[PDB]
This record gives sequence, structure tokens and C-alpha cells, in this order.
Amino acid sequence: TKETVYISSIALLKMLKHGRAGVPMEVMGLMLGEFVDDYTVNVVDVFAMPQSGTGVSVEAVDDVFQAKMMDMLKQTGRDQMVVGWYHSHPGFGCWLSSVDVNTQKSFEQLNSRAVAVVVDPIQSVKGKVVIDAFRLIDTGALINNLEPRQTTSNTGLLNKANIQALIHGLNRHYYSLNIDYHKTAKETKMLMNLHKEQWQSGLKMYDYEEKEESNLAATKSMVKIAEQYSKRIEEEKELTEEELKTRYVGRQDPKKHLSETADETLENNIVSVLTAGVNSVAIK
Amino acid sequence: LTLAITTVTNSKFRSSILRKSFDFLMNMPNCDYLTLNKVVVNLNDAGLALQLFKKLKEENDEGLSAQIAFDLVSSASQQLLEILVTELTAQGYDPALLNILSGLPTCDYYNTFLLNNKNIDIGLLNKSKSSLDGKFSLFHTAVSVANGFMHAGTTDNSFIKANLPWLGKAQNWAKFTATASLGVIHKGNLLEGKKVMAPYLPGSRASSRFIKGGSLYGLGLIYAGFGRDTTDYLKNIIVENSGTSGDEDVDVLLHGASLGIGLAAMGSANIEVYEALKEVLYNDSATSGEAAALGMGLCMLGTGKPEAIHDMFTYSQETQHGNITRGLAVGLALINYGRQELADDLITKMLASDESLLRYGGAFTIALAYAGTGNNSA
Amino acid sequence: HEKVTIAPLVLLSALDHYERTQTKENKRCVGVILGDANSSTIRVTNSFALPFEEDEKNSDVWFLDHNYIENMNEMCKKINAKEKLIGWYHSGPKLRASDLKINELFKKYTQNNPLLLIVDVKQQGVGLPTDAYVAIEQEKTFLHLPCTIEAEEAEEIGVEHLLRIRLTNQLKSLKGLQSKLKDVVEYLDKVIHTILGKLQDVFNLNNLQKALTVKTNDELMVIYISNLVRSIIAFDDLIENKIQNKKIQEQRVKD
Repeated sequence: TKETVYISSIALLKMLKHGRAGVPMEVMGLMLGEFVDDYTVNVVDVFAMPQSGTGVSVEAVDDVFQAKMMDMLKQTGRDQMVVGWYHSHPGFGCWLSSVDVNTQKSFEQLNSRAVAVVVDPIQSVKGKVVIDAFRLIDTGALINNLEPRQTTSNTGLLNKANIQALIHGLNRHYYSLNIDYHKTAKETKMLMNLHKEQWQSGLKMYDYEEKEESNLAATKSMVKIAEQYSKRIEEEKELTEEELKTRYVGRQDPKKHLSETADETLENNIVSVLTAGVNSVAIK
Repeated sequence: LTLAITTVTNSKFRSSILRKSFDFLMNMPNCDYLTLNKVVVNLNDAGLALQLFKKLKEENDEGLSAQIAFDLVSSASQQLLEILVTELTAQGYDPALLNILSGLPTCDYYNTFLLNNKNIDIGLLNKSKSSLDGKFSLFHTAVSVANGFMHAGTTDNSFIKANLPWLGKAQNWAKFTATASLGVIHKGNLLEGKKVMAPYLPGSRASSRFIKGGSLYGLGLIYAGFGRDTTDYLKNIIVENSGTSGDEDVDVLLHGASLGIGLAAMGSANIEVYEALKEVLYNDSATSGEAAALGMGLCMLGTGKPEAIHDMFTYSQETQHGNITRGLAVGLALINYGRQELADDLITKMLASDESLLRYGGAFTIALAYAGTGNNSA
Repeated sequence: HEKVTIAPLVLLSALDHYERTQTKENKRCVGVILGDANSSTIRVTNSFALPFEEDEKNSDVWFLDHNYIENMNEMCKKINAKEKLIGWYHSGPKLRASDLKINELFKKYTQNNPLLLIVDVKQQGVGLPTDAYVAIEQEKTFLHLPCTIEAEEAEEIGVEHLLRIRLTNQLKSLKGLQSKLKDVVEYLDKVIHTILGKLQDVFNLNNLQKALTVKTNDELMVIYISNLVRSIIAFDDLIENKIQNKKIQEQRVKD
């Protein structure tokens, strides 16, 4: 049956960063992990590999530099068995790799569970992190182990599947792409303290204390003029259409400056509380 | 009876209310026999249950004693059925009312009533399953499981027997639905139910060991709750393979065995089946490891074993397996049944964890314990 | 001084090294980082690990192999030529003889000052489990540098997929004032002068405030001008549903 790959949050970000730079530039990397056939699949650590003159190929893997990393990655537990390789390519409608075509057959001789991951967007990512993998089929898909029992199968509905040029057949004989991501307890709290919306951390008590107080010179300086800006926004709207119909071509004009000036009053009310929150130690 | 369930919070106060109504109805002056039935089922007391049959011995009526016997066997839980059979035999019974509580005429009601008038509408049924032989097991399951609905209880093998091609087009994993469909069709057979799986039973081999595992699951659907005879039959198969497995289809054979022994012992606490399936979990099996947790959860229904709550929960954090953790999550939901606030200790641990599988079974844990009378907190 | 910018991938992978091997308090892992140390802002684009062995009972026992770095650097030359060794990181808050001496071994392959990073494996308290420090002498003096988290365009977008005002600062501000009181008490027991002399000058920054109360209410009055806008917003909130409320009676005739 088809494997279901669970990629950790750490390995998913490394494969995207290694194949990042440049549209035409292709790179290569190696994937590590320990899992068993049919379920239990996982990806532990991933790292880039040296590139030869042929780019992505079977001979580009250097066992000399690979054997030295095994003793290095064993101390921290990063050392595992090679589960496959990941690559980067400019991308096309079909066969994203213009070099690697049948080289995956040479990868199947070393490991039957090894796959080749190719990044479609190449800095086009819209936030969904859509990556493409490949698995050798050759003779099969007739009276054999049943792959499409796992998750999200029968791809190719209408003309849109993944790249949308592949539809049903995908790369070779419907390899049935399956990818899932997971996170641990340490990965959950670390990402929230680094990248969530914008990073204000590293000082927790100085976040709104430094920005809403000591930054008034670069933000709220000349607040009397700042209050005039709230009037110009209301004058831009309320002065236009007072008839609640179509004359000056406006509809939500009373609600345009309503939400924009709501935060201005809110921020002024927050700093008002933080004004007394400075705690000058006055009392009597 | 109706108001006190949604009003009285204390289980012991409402328990005494049911015992007071038994004394006024004890003389049986042509009074309600259905009220006394709801008393012994909710209380699950062997003293009041066997006392009702002792009154039927003094006043002899074959129509009155029957309606009581057929009503108890249907509404009773798994623990009360054993009292009406095993415990009733030790203290004396009625030879006419013993076979009724054993489910022989009860299972006949499922077979005989459905066989008299059955319209499957083969005209519209053929067009559904004759469309294509492909779509892997997704199509073969839809046509086999839906067909088992119409013939359920009537014991009609025409899908497997009378129709050759639809069976052969199934793959190894697709033959499970074709075999398990007989368990739905023949459900209610306490005698010849084993003869339906006879070619696929152990010792007769099979065309393959993948389809052989589905035969042990079909016995679970037919014999569920009456499968005391199949308890030692399905347990010895698991013990032989409990050591290890060298093939993938060997786990499939134990896969249907774990789900089969779970349905026969469903509702009854059994330490032998729990310890037999516990060794399978230690091997960390990808296929048969999930059914091992499902078989133990069905034996832990109702009150269950408090020690098995933390034990199965510990193995979920120690063993990080797709099917295993998800199987243990459902097993931790079934071990707590009707406990209401008593299960809040396990619910808190699942809600605090960010694991997807622990939160998947945490909802059904609330569904099973908080069911019946609605709770504003749940 | 200088600045240190660490990508979120380095801080995320450094903590994972502790859990995989279940390392106890007797062992501390050491690793290396890459980037460009030429500019004033230190940027870390890569990180690795090293088979570092250390004895807890003896601070004079440590083992570090530089040959594994040579074979690793040759692999990066075929991958990224702009990646050079800017320093190294170690695990645990404690600084012992084994941690201070090994800093000189990395100075052979590093032209600039190797960046010092103290990784907290227990992530206990506040933020920033790994602090960025610089080695400078007047006795080695380790000074704290501003820590900023900035990544590339593709790296920041990929993190959002993994995870897919006033009261917040006050919750962390209460624990910060209480922690500063313990730092003075704990430092007193260590003596029985350098930090106390600096804190007294920082704390130096109602005699002159008798006439300074007016400007406090003057700023609050300007805030009330926005409260008048809030009243206008509340007046506009009263206009919104009247558009819908009058359409309710219009539908009564149609229906």
C-alpha cells in the first residue's frame, strides 16, 4: 500500500530553505528518519547534499561527506537511516525535474521507501506549502496492494489537481501523493515565540511598555495634530453623502471612519491606562 | 421513573425509589409488568431480578411470564444478561424461560420476521453494482455493505454465492467487506453461523490469509453479546500469534480476531481477553495493533477497570503509532461509559494535549459518558 | 556594539537536540552556526551539531574534534559558498571551564569574533531561550547583545502554515517587577558592588512635580477628544441599524 509521510515542523522548514535561492538554480538534499512500512512513517532530520556537475542524480551523493556527518549527528540524535532525498527545480507542467527522470529507479535499488521531493513554488508559496514528491511504479496498479485507502485520493477532479497540469496521471502511473505535517510540544511553544503574526518578543514586559510610551516621539508626537487627522478622515466621509442613498456614490461611508477611528480612541485609552501604569511612586 | 432520571442527581436516592415500587407490585394483582422490568435493568440487582421470576412460579401464566422474559433480554446490559443466565441457573430457573433469556427465540425474531416479507428491489440494485469493476475497494465496499443491509437477518448469500464476478474483482483488503457482509446478513444465527465462515475458518485455510481475517470478524457481528461460546474460540487464535508476526497478512488474521473477540465479549469485563490483547500492543503492530485496543475497549464498557484507564493512556504517549495511538484514543473513550463526571480526569488530559488523535477521541469520551440525560456542562 | 539576528529555524532545531537523546544534566551538547560576521548585524542562516563529550564532575575534561568540521565545511562549499563559521553554541545556562576554553578552538576557522550562544534546554521563563553574547576582554567579559528574529521571505511564510493587547503586557509586567526584587536579594547573599553601582544610577532617572501635574491631565484631555470621537462612533452606531430598522416596516407591507 502507499505510505503516508508525516514530516516534522523542523524538517519541513529546512527543505524549503535549502531549495529556496533562485528559480533556475537546482540543489539537492538528504532526508533522515526511522519508520516502518505501512504506517509509522516519519521524517526526523534533513540536510543538504553536495551537488555534482549533473545536478540531481544518483552519483551526486558523496558517501565520504555523508559518513562524517553520521558520527556528528549521532550525539544529538539527528543520525538516522536515509529515507530518501529532496530536490529543487524551476518547475514545469509535468516532470518538474528536467534532469532527474529515471534516476529514481536507481534510488529504489538502495531503498524501496525512498522518494524525491521537489518544491513547486520556488518562492511562490502562498502559505499552503505545496510540495511535490515522486515514487517509482513501473509495472503495477493491476491486482496488487491497494494504495487509495488512506487519505485524499481520486485526485484529478475536473482540470484542477495540484499543479493542475497533471490531473489524474500525475507524474508516473499515479504515484498518489500523500504528505502530512505534525508538531511536538517543543515545536509548538517555540514557533509561537518566534513567528506567529509579528515578533515583539524577547522582552515581554517591554513590548507595549516601550512601544506605547517611550516611542511617543516617533508615533504620537504632536497628538493635537494627530487628533486633527481623525477629523480629516471623518470629514472625507460624513461631508459627502448625508442622504443615505446614491448621489455622491457612497454606502458604508459612516462605517469607513468608524472602524479606523475606533482603534485610535482605543490606543489612546490604552496609553491612558499605561500613563498611570508608569508607577512614579507618588502617593502623598 | 421518568422524572427522577432528569431530576434526582443522587444515584442512590433514585435507586431506593425503584425498590419501593417493587413491594407494591410484588403481589402481581394484574398490575404492570413493564414497570418492574425497568427497575431490575436500571438497578442491575440480582436479588430483585431473580425475585421476579420466583413470583412467576407461584402464579403460573405462560403469556405473562413470556412477555416479561422477552422484554428483559432486549433491554438488559451485558452484565445483567449473565445474571439472567449463569446466575439464574444456580438459584433455580424455569426450563421454559431459560431458553428465552439465552436469546434463542430472540435471535429467531430477527431471522423470521425479516424473512417473511423482504423486497430488495434487485432491478435498481443491479444497476448500481454493474457500473464498474474499478475504483479499488471504495466501490466494492459500497455495493457489498449496502447489499448486506437488505438481507441482514434473512441469511441470503446471493451476493457472495449467486453473483460470481463481484467477489473476484476485490483486492486483498477489499475482500474484507465481502466476507464481513455475511456477518451482517447472517446476524442472529447462534448455531449455523460458524458454518457460513466454515471454508475461511482456521484449519481449513483459504484462498488467501487476507480474506481469512475477515471471517473472524464476521463471527463478532453475528454472535455479539451471545458469543460466550466463541470467547475461547477467538482467544486461542490471538494467543498463538501474540508472540510475534513474520508476515503482514498474519496481522490481518489477528485483526479480525481482535474485533471479533471484542464484539462477543462486548460489555462484559474479561481479564483474559484484556491480557491477551495487551501483549499484541507491546509488539507495536501497525495493522493488528489498532484492533487490539478496540477489542479491549468493548470489554471495558460501563464501569470498567480504573487501572486500565491510566495503563492504556500511558502506552499512547510511549508508543507513537498512527493506527496505534488512534486505536488507543477510541479505547480510552469506550472504557468510560456512563461515568459522567467520573471520566473528567481523562478528558482533562486529552484537552490539554495538542495531539490530533488525543483530541479526536476526547470528544467521543464526552459523548458516551454524558449521553442520555442532557448536561449543560457537556 | 553589534547586533545578532537568528533565524527561527536555528532556535527551533537547537532545542530538539535535547529531547532526542534524553540528555541528563551531566552532559551538554555543543554545535556550530553559519552566516556572515563581517557586518555589524550577525545573521545566522545555518546550524549544525558536534559530538561533544564532557564530564560533569570534572570541569577539566572535554573532547572536541575539529576534523569533523573540516569535512563538513567541504560539503557546504558545494552547496552554499557564502556560508562561513561565525561562531558556536552550547547547551545549558552554566559556564564552566570546558565551555570557556573551547571558544578558542573555533577562532582558528573564524576570522571575526565567534558568536557565543547559551541554549536553555528547559525553556524556563520569559522568552528567548538562547541568549546572544559576545566575547571581549578589558578576564573574558561576556556582554549581552540585542536579539532580533528576522528570516527570509520563504522561511517566514512556511512557519505560518505550521501554526495554521493591554492585558497581555500587564500579565508579564507583574512577574518582571517581582523577579527584579529577587535578583537584588540573591546577589546580596553572593557577596557575603559592580551591579549595585549601575542599578543605583539607572534608578536615579514630587519636588519639581508640583507644577508637572497639569500636563498629565492635559494629555488625558486630548485623549478625551478621541473619546468624543468614540461618542461620534457611538452616534454612528445608532445610525447603522436604523437603516435596517426602517426597512423592517417596509417589508411588512410587501409581505
